[PDB]
Amino acid sequence: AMLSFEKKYRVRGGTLIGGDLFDFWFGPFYVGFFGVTTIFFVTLGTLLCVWGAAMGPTWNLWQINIAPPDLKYGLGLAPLREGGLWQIITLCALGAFGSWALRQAEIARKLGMGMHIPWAYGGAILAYTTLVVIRPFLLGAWGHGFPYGIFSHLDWVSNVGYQYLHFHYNPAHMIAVTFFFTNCLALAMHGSLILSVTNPPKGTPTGTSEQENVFFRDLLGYSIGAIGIHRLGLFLAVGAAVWSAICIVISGPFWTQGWPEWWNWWLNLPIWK
Amino acid sequence: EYQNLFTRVQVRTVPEPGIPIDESTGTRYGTGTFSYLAGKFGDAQIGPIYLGWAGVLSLIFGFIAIEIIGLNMWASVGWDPVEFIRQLPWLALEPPPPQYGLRVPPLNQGGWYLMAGFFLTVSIILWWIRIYRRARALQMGSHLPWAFASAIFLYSTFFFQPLLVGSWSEMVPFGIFPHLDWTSAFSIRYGNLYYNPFHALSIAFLYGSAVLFAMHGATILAVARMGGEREIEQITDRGTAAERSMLFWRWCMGFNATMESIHRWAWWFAVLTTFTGGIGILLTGTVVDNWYLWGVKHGLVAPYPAQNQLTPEQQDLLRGRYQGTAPDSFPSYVV
Amino acid sequence: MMEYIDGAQIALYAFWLFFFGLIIYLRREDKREGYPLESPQGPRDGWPKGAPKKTYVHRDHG
Amino acid sequence: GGMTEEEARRFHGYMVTGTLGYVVVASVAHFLAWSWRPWF
Amino acid sequence: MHRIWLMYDPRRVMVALVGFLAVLALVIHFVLLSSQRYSWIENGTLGADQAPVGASAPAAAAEMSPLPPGR
Amino acid sequence: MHRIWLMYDPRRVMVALVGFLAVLALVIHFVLLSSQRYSWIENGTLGADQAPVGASAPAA
Amino acid sequence: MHRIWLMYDPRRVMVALVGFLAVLALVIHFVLLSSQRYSWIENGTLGADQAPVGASAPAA
Amino acid sequence: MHRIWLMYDPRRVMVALVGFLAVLALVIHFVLLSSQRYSWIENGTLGADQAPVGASAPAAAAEMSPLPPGR
Amino acid sequence: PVNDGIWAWYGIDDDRPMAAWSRFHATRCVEQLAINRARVGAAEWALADVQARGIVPCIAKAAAHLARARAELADWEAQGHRLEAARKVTPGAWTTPVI
Amino acid sequence: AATDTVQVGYRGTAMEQNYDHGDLKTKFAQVKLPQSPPPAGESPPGPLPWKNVQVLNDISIAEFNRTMIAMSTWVAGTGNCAYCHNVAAFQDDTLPNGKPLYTKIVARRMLQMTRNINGNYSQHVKNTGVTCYTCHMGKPLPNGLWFYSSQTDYLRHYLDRDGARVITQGVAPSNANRSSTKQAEWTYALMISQSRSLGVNCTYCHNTRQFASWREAPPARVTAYHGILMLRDVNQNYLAPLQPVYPAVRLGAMGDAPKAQCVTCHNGAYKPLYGAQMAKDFPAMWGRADWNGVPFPGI
Ligand SMILES: CCCCCCCCCCCCCC(=O)OC[C@H](COP(=O)(O)OCC(O)COP(=O)(O)OC[C@@H](COC(=O)CCCCCCCCCCCCC)OC(=O)CCCCCCCCCCCCC)OC(=O)CCCCCCCCCCCCC
Ligand SMILES: CCCCCCCCCCCCCC(=O)OC[C@H](COP(=O)(O)OCC(O)COP(=O)(O)OC[C@@H](COC(=O)CCCCCCCCCCCCC)OC(=O)CCCCCCCCCCCCC)OC(=O)CCCCCCCCCCCCC
Ligand code: BCL
Ligand SMILES: CC[C@H]1c2cc3[nH]c4c(c3C)C(=O)[C@H](C(=O)OC)c4c3nc(cc4[nH]c(cc(n2)[C@@H]1C)c(C(C)=O)c4C)[C@@H](C)[C@@H]3CCC(=O)OC/C=C(\C)CCC[C@H](C)CCC[C@H](C)CCCC(C)C
Ligand SMILES: *[C@H]1O[C@H](CO)[C@@H](O[C@@H]2O[C@@H](C)[C@H](O)[C@@H](O)[C@H]2O)[C@H](O)[C@@H]1O[C@H]1O[C@H](C(=O)O)[C@@H](O[C@H]2O[C@H](CO)[C@@H](O)[C@H](O)[C@H]2NC(C)=O)[C@H](OC(C)=O)[C@H]1OC(C)=O
Ligand SMILES: *[C@H]1O[C@H](CO)[C@@H](O[C@@H]2O[C@@H](C)[C@H](O)[C@@H](O)[C@H]2O)[C@H](O)[C@@H]1O[C@H]1O[C@H](C(=O)O)[C@@H](O[C@H]2O[C@H](CO)[C@@H](O)[C@H](O)[C@H]2NC(C)=O)[C@H](OC(C)=O)[C@H]1OC(C)=O
Ligand SMILES: CC(C)=CCC/C(C)=C/CC/C(C)=C/CC/C(C)=C/CC/C(C)=C/CC/C(C)=C/CC/C(C)=C/CC/C(C)=C/CC1=C(C)C(=O)c2ccccc2C1=O
Ligand SMILES: COC(C)(C)C/C=C/C(C)=C/C=C/C(C=O)=C/C=C/C(C)=C/C=C/C=C(C)/C=C/C=C(\C)CC/C=C(C)/C=C/C=C(\C)C(=O)O
Ligand SMILES: COC(C)(C)C/C=C/C(C)=C/C=C/C(C)=C/C=C/C(C)=C/C=C\C=C(C)\C=C\C=C(C)\C=C\C=C(C)\C=C\CC(C)(C)OC
Ligand SMILES: CCCCCCCCCCCCO[C@@H]1O[C@H](CO)[C@@H](O[C@H]2O[C@H](CO)[C@@H](O)[C@H](O)[C@H]2O)[C@H](O)[C@H]1O
Ligand SMILES: [Fe+3]
Repeated sequence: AMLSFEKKYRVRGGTLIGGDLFDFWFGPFYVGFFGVTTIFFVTLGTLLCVWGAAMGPTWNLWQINIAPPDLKYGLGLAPLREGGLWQIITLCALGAFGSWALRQAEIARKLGMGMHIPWAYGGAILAYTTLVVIRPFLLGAWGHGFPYGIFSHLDWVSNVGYQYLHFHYNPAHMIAVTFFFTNCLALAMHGSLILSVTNPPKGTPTGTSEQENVFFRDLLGYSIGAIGIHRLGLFLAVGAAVWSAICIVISGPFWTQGWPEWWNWWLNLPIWK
Repeated sequence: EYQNLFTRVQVRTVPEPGIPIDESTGTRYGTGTFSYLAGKFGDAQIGPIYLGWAGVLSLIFGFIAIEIIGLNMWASVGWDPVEFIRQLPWLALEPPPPQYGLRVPPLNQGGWYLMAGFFLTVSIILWWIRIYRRARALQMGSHLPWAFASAIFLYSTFFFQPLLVGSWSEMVPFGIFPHLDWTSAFSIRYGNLYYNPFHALSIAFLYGSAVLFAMHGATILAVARMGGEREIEQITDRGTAAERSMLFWRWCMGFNATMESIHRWAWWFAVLTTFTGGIGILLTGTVVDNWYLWGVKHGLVAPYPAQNQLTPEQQDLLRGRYQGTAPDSFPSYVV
Repeated sequence: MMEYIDGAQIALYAFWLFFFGLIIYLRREDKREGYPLESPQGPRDGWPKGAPKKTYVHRDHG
Repeated sequence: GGMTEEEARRFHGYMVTGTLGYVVVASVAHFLAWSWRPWF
Repeated sequence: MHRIWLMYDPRRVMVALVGFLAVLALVIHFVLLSSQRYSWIENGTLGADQAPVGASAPAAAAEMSPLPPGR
Repeated sequence: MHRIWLMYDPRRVMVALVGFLAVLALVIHFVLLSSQRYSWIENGTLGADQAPVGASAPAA
Repeated sequence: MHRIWLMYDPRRVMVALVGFLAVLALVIHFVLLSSQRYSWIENGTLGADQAPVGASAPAA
Repeated sequence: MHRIWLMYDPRRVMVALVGFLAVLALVIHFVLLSSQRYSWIENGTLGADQAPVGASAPAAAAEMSPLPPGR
Repeated sequence: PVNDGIWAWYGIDDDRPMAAWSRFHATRCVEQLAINRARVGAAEWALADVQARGIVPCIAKAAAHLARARAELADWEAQGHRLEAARKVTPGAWTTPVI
Repeated sequence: AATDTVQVGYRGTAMEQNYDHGDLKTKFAQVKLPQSPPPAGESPPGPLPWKNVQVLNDISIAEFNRTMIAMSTWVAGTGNCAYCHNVAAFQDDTLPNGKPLYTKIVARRMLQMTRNINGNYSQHVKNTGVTCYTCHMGKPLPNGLWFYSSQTDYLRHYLDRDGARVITQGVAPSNANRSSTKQAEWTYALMISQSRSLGVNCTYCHNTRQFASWREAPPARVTAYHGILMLRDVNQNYLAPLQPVYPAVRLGAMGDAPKAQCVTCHNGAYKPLYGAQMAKDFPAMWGRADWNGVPFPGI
């Protein structure tokens, strides 16, 4: 089916690879060449996840756990029961996430939009690629990746944190947390302002950009404007993921002690050493 | 291709807004001004603020709360102004000792803490009232004060959960690294907060808030050249920027919001972050005392092979004691 | 006494019932524009059925 | 804004003299500090 | 040399200069105040021969074979 | 050299001066109060011979 | 060689040079102050024979 | 070979060149200063035979390990 | 500085008043003369339009803007004459005139 | 800049130790190069001549002299018999001035302490064991000496305190466990100290998804617990009662004797001296009837 205004927009063009061959829709979904590759990697990766569950101890959704190999295998592919299945699924996930980004570019090109969405999603792909590729590769073993399991990856996060005794003291982590918290605040403010001028109390005219700028101005002391709040939201949300990737890649490859003792440089500034 | 990430041409207007919309009681404080730096990223006007009675009292109550915290931190380094700056992130104003329960503690052993907490709480409530009155004066919906009420709810659970377990000692210390020490020790005391399902939900909405604002920020910038940032007019008088935004997400993931309703998705994801959070805190130590064991009971916990096995005499030998009071003497061991 | 049922489990299902109710509400709101859908088989609503298209009243100025 | 060479020459007279006077004060301060507690 | 003031606004120069000298003076005092030898607020009344000195290079053997402190 | 006040608006200078003097005075008082020797609130009634002195060189 | 002042604005190169020298000077002073050998505020009155030296090879 | 420059503003070439040399010089100095052998601020007065040299081999007792045991 | 931008930090500034020959300042001057003459043309067209529709406070500003555009142009014409004089006395300078 | 890692738990749990490879090699070589080598040992007959020997009653005369050479090099530098003795009269416990030889009477207690460690705490020190070198490392003062300071000092877990547990062993709250979050902060501070004392992280002894679990923890946690019990005996019965023996320059501001902690033996390494086995070579210090099947050569 189509939105009442949609049909006019469904032209050919804007593809990156396939030309007209895959330039069609399936229900609501645009396909394209990277749609085909997406569904390939999604299906293969999903069915291998189901196989991992089948050969594991339970079907309980929360307890399924497909673990990476032991560190002794280094950068080789382990036996599939022993973590090689995790390594294949990781390749499928990279293939799927990459295909999804490039498919979004084909869609943006067909609509004459800017490329912002593909790149903003690249911030998440960067963070994933850091956790499963870049950081494991710098540590010299694929076994440093997180396990694929709804709670077992939380056991990994816990243990990686305490590998540095008190992970809250990681300075890039403090920045990343600040971005996540500031983003959620900014999202609530922006959502509230737009809804408050479009849904004023009954018997009140629809509001205006002037009213939301006046309200925003006496909240923060300055008016950010309509383009400004969207630039800020993009900056905060994507900046959180980028600082997240930094905070985890410095932990291990570049810093090995507890994080609290990193702050020794601040105590030793010569003005007060 | 222009990315619309910063503004190469700003325009000034000599008269200005900042003189509010018709607002009645209270006073507009200061004269509007332009920052060229603010004008690069967003709108350039830095300008007048409204307080009214609730805003004035909120600042008075809040300033006292900030003074009490800072003066106690500064007293804790013996009034040394160098050590005050050098050690600032490790300093705290610390809650009362556990043995008092809910009784009033000595002034230097948590009495200042409860005072600062009281004036901060009153200041936060008066700020909520200030925002509520301002939204109505500008003839707006009440979405913003209810969004702020969700944050206040989570904050209040750092008072109610200590109340429910029966001791002010459990409250959060005022201090940069010290409140992170509390955050870690809370998860330790209650047996790993990852297995608290409302904590898991709160994270799902915190991450989802970043997902939505990244998607929505990027979407509007991607159609901003077609006027897509004029969101109110795209809601009342749908243009091609809205249509393209709907079609992008429809063609990408098979469903779409509207230019209005994406702001409801935004509002609920942010609000549910702190609302589910508060529920998880209130349940901790009152209903569940070990979240990992609650996870085992309800089947959350993935099995691993055993890393050690105890014999029955080790099971008796390796039980400890619960931690007690500190030794209040300096023993001589000489005989 | 109930061994398995506990107050954290009860509260969690109360949230799930609310949350699915919320998703339904949000999906009705998502359908105020562009619906009903055009198709070869005639108009289509999906599910849930969308809320009606909303009219906005502008102000008379001053 | 203007700034003529006579204004610059008048300003230079004050700026040099003030600079040198400050260095003279600082020289006495170092003379006092050294006689109290030499650093070499 | 006076033509340097044709080149720069003297109102900008003097403000930058006074800000530079203030910060430099503060830094040097606080560097000294945190040292042992020039902790002058605690130890300023000591004579120069009594003031602390940072320790030498070791006794030339740089090696240990001690005798106890007297009981 | 009162013409200094023609190149600099004294309205700006006097605010900058008073702000500087206020902060510097407080810093000096708290540095002294924090020291052993000049902790005058606790020890101001001690005589000059009784007041603390920081440690000497070890041979002294 | 003076023709470079037609290629470059003297007013702007002078500011850049003063800034560069200040940074480089402060860096070198603090590098030395943090060392053992040249911690001159604590140990400046030691003779050159008495000043610390970084450890040699054991020659074995 | 001078025709290489026809493509470029010579002022910008010089600013590009000076920036390259400044970075390269500081990198090489900080690498050397972080070494043992060329940590010249502490050990510059050592004679060439006295200066550190990297180990031609490590050594151990057979029961010692630098790393803890584990799979 | 709008024209040299970041390069003003490194002391490239081809706008500053120049009386010796300099091919860089002459290049900047030739570019800015064309832009400012177009800008004067647009300013006096805008005055003619707003005079025709008669709005008094807008006519005032349009005339004030035009005067500023003429003044900013006159500065570049002065720069052009300095460089053109220096061109004639300096070997290896341009053969095409400035201004 | 390469990082060495050791896996200490199951796949994917991130129970791993990380070491900066350069930093670790310098630490390890800094142990190897000074590591003091032992004398060879020999087996005579004959009855013991000693006038004032009260601990080393049970070893041959050659083994006794061999032990004294070891004690000199491990505590005082080699051949420095003057550190403990009036060298004209080794049996003396006093100087010619009559003033007591405090080091000798301490060293006699340190022999009993070492035998008590190697004998009664084999669940901790196993067949590595300790010698004087473990703490002293060639110097009169070991590392990690501590004194009374404040009531809430966590190092008193190694002396006169006992409980550190804070986690509930059940789902619901109970009167069994009323631990404060402040007490969990205190245990956390204590546990950072133990982690630094060994140069390890929390995952060396815990699966941090449940700190209270012994089944999910590596076996090192059980060894670590026996280390706490050992230190309490070492501090309460041997080190702390030496208060009237030391010169006041050794005592703390409360006048208390210096006490030991994990870092005193471990010195930031997962085993003391990276596991160098020396106690086997010195039967005078076994306190044990056989060392790893090698029988004690008693008289
Ligand atoms: C804890 C915090 C959470 C935080 C995260 C929370 C996420 C919340 C957002 C995601 C959920 C909304 C998704 C959505 O609305 O998609 C549009 C789709 C259909 O759109 P339509 O406009 O109403 O109808 C179109 C149709 O009339 C004409 O289309 P066409 O003829 O071209 O094609 C045919 C349709 C046939 O429909 C389907 O095939 C449905 C596919 C599955 C629908 C969702 C099931 C539940 C989630 C997935 C479970 C299976 C997942 C493996 O084809 C399509 O329309 C395909 C386009 C829709 C694709 C949606 C994919 C969503 C994936 C969500 C993944 C969630 C992961 C957790 O809607 C539906 O089918 C009904 C959805 C009803 C709301 C979901 C909540 C229900 C709560 C329970 C209430 C009681 C039972 C209903
Ligand atoms: C647990 C809850 C959440 C997971 C749930 C997963 C399963 C969900 C299944 C239902 C999803 C329906 C999605 C949808 O299209 O919605 C719009 C559609 C009508 O809207 P419309 O605008 O008028 O038309 C739109 C069009 O898409 C509808 O399809 P259409 O009518 O054009 O074409 C045909 C049908 C196929 O139907 C048949 O062939 C039926 C023929 C029966 C005749 C009798 C034969 C004789 C023997 C009968 C024996 C019969 C007895 C043996 O459309 C479809 O193809 C729908 C495909 C949906 C595929 C969903 C796939 C799920 C996605 C994930 C898959 C992988 C992972 C699992 O339907 C409705 O409005 C009715 C309400 C549907 C949602 C509420 C009911 C929810 C049921 C579950 C209740 C329990 C909730 C917890
Ligand atoms: C070892 C540490 C523990 C842990 C312990 C805790 C604890 C304890 C808590 C959280 C909480 C949260 N944690 Mg957790 N958390 C851990 C691991 C994680 C990880 C991760 C990747 O590992 C993530 C992403 C999170 C994420 C989150 C959030 C979803 C949630 C806070 C929501 C929020 O908006 O708070 C930020 C918002 C607020 C605090 C609201 C503040 C609003 C008030 C009104 C603001 C007042 C400002 C005032 C006016 C100015 C004051 C000035 C000063 C006085 C000077 N946790 C592990 C398991 N986490 C909270 C929660 O909800 O738990 C269920 C919580 O209490
Ligand atoms: C939906 C969940 C998210 C959320 C939302 C949210 N927060 C909000 C809001 C919303 C929707 C607001 O509208 C409200 C606000 O005002 O935003 C600008 C607020 C707010 N969120 C805040 C913080 C905050 N939010 C956080 C988090 C969150 N906020 C969540 C992520 C966090 C975190 C992560 O820790 C923090 C720290 C504040 C900035 C603000 C509420 C401000 C407030 O209540 O202030 C009270 C006043 C004081 C503390 C005193 C200040 C003292 C002055 C410095 C003294 C100056 C002198 C004075 C003039 C003297 C008096 C003289 C008189 C005569 C005048
Ligand atoms: C000083 O006293 C405190 C308070 O008793 C001791 O700390 C106790 O032990 C810790 C496990 C715990 O953390 C702390 O809460 C507290 O319970 C501290 O160790 C010092 O102990 C010595 O003094 C004790 C004292 O209470 O005065 C003394 O205790 C015994 O003697 C008193 C009478 O003097 C008697 O009331 C007690 O019942 C008695 N208790 C015991 C267990 O014997 C200690 O004596 C002994 C043998 O423990 C003192 O300890 C030592 C080594 O001198
Ligand atoms: C240090 O003092 C102890 C005191 O116990 C001396 O130990 C003696 O020899 C041991 C083998 C024996 O087990 C022990 O009971 C004791 O007899 C040790 O030899 C050191 O001696 C010097 O200081 C002695 C002291 O006590 O001050 C001193 O002995 C004094 O007392 C005895 C009587 O008990 C008397 O015979 C001495 O004349 C007297 N001398 C003085 C100077 O006060 C030793 O004196 C003598 C002669 O041995 C001291 O040793 C020397 C070489 O002078
Ligand atoms: C695998 C398989 C066998 C498939 C079979 C089907 C076949 C054959 C398909 C072929 C075609 C292809 C390639 C289909 C893709 C199939 C796949 C993989 C689908 C999965 C889709 C997917 C990622 C679903 C997840 C949905 C979730 C949970 C998203 C999280 C974010 C979220 C909660 C969004 C809700 C709010 C919305 C709708 C935001 C978008 C949105 C934003 C952000 C605006 O700013 C905006 C501005 C103005 C107007 C509208 C909008 C708007 O709609
Ligand atoms: C310890 O470790 C670390 C810290 C690292 C070690 C340190 C290392 C380093 C790198 C130190 C560097 C030091 C330095 C480097 O240059 C220091 C340089 C200092 C300098 C140059 C000081 C100059 C001072 C000049 C002054 C005060 C001028 C006063 C002018 C007056 C009073 C005139 C008033 C009248 C006017 C204006 C005219 C009005 C107009 C009139 C009347 C009219 O118009 O009529
Ligand atoms: C002279 O002025 C100076 C220079 C001192 C000013 C400078 C001040 C400075 C430098 C201040 C620095 C402040 C900092 C760094 C603060 C850091 C604060 C942080 C990070 C706080 C984090 C969390 C705190 C929480 C969650 C606290 C919550 C407290 C609550 C909810 C308390 C509630 C208390 C109540 C309701 C009390 C009621 C009173 C009764 C009597 C009922 O008792 C229960
Ligand atoms: C910064 C801390 C204080 C340091 C001490 C500052 C004072 C130092 C000695 C000042 C001695 C007098 O210094 C002298 O003052 C006269 C004005 O009287 C200045 O005179 C200047 O202004 C006058 C007009 O007012 C001009 O005519 C003259 O050509 C010009 O040089 C001189 O340039 C300066 O050399
Ligand atoms: Fe928006």
